[PDB]
Amino acid sequence: QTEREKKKKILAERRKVLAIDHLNEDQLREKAKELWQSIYNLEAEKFDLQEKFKQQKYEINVLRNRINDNQ
Amino acid sequence: MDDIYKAAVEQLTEEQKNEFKAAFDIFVLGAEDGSISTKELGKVMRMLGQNPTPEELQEMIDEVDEDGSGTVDFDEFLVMMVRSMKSEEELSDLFRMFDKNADGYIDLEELKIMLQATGETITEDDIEELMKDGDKNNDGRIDYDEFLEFMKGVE
Amino acid sequence: KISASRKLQLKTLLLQIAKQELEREAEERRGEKGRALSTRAQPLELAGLGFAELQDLARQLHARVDKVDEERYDIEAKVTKNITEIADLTQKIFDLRISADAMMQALLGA
Ligand SMILES: [Ca+2]
Ligand SMILES: [Ca+2]
Ligand SMILES: [Ca+2]
Repeated sequence: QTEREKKKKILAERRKVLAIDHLNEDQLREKAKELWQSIYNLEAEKFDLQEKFKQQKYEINVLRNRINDNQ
Repeated sequence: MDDIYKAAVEQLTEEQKNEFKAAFDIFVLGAEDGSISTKELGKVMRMLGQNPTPEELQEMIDEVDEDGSGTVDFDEFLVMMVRSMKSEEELSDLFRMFDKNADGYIDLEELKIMLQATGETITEDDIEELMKDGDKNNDGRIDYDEFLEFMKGVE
Repeated sequence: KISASRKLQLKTLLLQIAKQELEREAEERRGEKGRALSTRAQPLELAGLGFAELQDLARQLHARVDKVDEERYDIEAKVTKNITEIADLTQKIFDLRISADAMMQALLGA
């Protein structure tokens, strides 16, 4: 590493110690459930965006045909 | 579009073809040849609201005058009466459902799969002419634009 | 060959199964979503984990939220450039292209 990599690696570790390091086993069980539901929500929103991407290419391809066919 | 109207008259119960015949023979009182000129039609137009010019009145006639008389008879009157009584966002999604191979077009056998999954006993002439009416450029397939003009008037 | 009253009979039945295969494709995607989210967002196994592995899992989840969030942003941005060009194509293809009751109640009435 160097220093702007050092700075990135250190500040990201500081992000965990600020939100996790002052918690006990029960206070931090709740933190894990809370952090997991955020993952479930962002993975869902990604899947919804993944399927829209599979569809926009079909719409783009048919628009590619209609321009190809109407000139 | 057009043959959605012609199809609508053939489905008119004789209850409705007695309504229209009764009204049509009211229309053509005073007319000598028993048909609707602009004299006859302008009467019923002032009877409800407006007063068009004797060429706006000859544009409603020539829109359904298929025998070239300048007048409307009863069989043409029925076409006049069904005209007087989905979207591109809906149709685009359903277009994708015909296009199973997802190439952007609806070829013959993709129609037949759809037709043969409809519950009816699909005859060849059914396939033969739904392909004939839908596809207008004759490249053996229904593209997007042709599919829109092919479902125009289908609820 | 066949009556014009038949050709509209068959079209009404095409837009009835193409509307049934349109919403069968829907709940074939909700099942696909739930399945795919049990593989990615595996439910947690929090019973038995001591403080060390509790606080280690909570940290690896803290770093995955930030990773998943931009895995999403990079697909969120692809569909944002696809929207912009869908409007580009959908446009550049456009740049190339009486009353029943009011009349039956006038002459009749009931
Ligand atoms: Ca006539
Ligand atoms: Ca096809
Ligand atoms: Ca075609």
